[PDB]
Amino acid sequence: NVFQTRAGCLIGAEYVNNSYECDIPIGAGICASYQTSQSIIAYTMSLGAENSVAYSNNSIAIPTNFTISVTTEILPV
Amino acid sequence: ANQFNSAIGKIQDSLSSTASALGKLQDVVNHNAQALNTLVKQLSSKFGAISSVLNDIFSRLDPPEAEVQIDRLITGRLQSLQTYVTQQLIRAAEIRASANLAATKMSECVLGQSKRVDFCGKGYHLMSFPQSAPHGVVFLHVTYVPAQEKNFTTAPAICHDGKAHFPREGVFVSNGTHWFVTQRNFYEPQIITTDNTFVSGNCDVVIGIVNNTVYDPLQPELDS
Amino acid sequence: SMTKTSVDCTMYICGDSTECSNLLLQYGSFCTQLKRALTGIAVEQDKNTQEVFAQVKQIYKTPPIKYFGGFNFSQILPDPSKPSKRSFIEDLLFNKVTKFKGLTVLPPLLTDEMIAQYTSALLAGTITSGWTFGAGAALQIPFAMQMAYRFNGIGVTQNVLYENQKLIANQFNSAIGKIQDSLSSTASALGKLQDVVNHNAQALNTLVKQLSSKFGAISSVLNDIFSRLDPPEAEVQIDRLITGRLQSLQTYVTQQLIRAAEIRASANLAATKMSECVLGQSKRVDFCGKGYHLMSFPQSAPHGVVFLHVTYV
Repeated sequence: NVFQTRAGCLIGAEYVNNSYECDIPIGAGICASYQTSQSIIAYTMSLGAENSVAYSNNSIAIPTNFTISVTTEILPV
Repeated sequence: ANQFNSAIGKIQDSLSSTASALGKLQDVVNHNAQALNTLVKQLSSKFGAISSVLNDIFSRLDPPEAEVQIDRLITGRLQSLQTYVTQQLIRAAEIRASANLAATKMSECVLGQSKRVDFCGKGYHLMSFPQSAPHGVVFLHVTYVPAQEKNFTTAPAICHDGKAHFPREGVFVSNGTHWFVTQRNFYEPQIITTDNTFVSGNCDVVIGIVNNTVYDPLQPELDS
Repeated sequence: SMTKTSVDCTMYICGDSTECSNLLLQYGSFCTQLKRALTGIAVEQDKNTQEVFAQVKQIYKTPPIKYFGGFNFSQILPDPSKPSKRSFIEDLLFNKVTKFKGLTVLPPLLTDEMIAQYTSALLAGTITSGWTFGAGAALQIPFAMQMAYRFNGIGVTQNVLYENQKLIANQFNSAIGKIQDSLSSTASALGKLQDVVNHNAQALNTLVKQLSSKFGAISSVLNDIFSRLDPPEAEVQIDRLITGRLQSLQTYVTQQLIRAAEIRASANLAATKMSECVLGQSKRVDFCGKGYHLMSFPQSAPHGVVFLHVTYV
């Protein structure tokens, strides 16, 4: 019901060991989210998925396929 | 034509549902909505005077007693304008810094091909489609993204007659039996020819050189 | 990024007396919007760390067997033996950059340990995966085939790389050792980041020294006005002290908005050079460094970023 952060004392949240993309930031690595009998949890932020690529001298990787995607950027004028 | 025509319809289904993608243009309006409601709420503040109404000062008091209290109310309304107009000079400097960023992407990305990474959109740039927006502009970036991956066996050079054969444009790949010449973006296996290879140096000074036979097209054309 | 601050209206303007808190209801919304203007700085300071330091959402790691091109890359790679993950250069970068009156310091969101895991992920994508890590999924390109196609953008063929490859390791490892000796001896190269500490320190030392000044009033103490002077004469002398401290507060919020605009254009220059020089190859002159461009190495820095450019002279 209470947790100590580096920013200060946080009361009313539950510390979990799961790490994923959060919504409401707090600070010093601690971030808050509301998910499901429902409460507000606080945890340490995720950097994305783990990928370790292979390395050797003799192995190259050539892509055989392509996918054309459309992205949208909005700049005010 | 199957991949591109489905990709434009995913933009139309996203903008009809999610309204927060256009919320950068909604922060242009909502900062101006708090700015025009700033000066309305300053008129109800008393500014140290007894009443904020100027008809309740000069007609309720002596003319030596009014001009102290009127000049407090004018100077409090001058400082409310000095917070407003200084805020409008700072927030329009972020608009004109983004207007030079928007005019660069209308010049470089839309009118021609640009080689830049994470400027004209993520991946290899093809073309850009501008669309009009209230108080802004909406860009549609057509990009080239590779998908599937396959691991191949490489080597920097091919030793044949004692001279090292370097690739001109392409890479050297192998399926485990024969050595092929493909490209970095795609897999198109080709026959190794003298026009696709470049001859410089010997085979001793190249680290990782392998032995294969470079096919000469002139050698079947001698007797034919 | 800069130092995120927050100013309390109650403790700074008033001397903890009951007369000063009752007179702020007539003044109203003066310090309400100035706290909202410093809140909108502190949102945009966290957005500068998201655009610059993390270009991609995918984390790449170093393989445990290290032989890369006959080169020593161990100065830019982090140390697994230490509990804090830092490289050999970033140990020198962190150490050269150097009471509560109602002013507090907001802590940053992204910690400096998580900045170095954005640093070691994008250095792993540059060495192992080539230039394709930011433009798509990560391929596997060997390191002898990376620099042959990075010479082809500036007009150099593959004859130079494969014959002279033992002579590149005498040139490249001696040039990166002069960068490590120069940053350890002198702190003046990091002095652009030291001014970001120093301009925020002179702004906080401006605001705390305006309490001792009289601002036209007889006494600067609110308890000395109420316990001595008449209450018709107290409302003149207290309201000169409220108005003069709000003019120092109007000076402090406006100068931080100018420094937020100067740090926005430097971070947009920094997020351009992460997207151009680090994640790709540019043909430009004096953008990715002087001369021809080969590759760029980002490093972690307090309140900023340190670029290591590899140039062809």
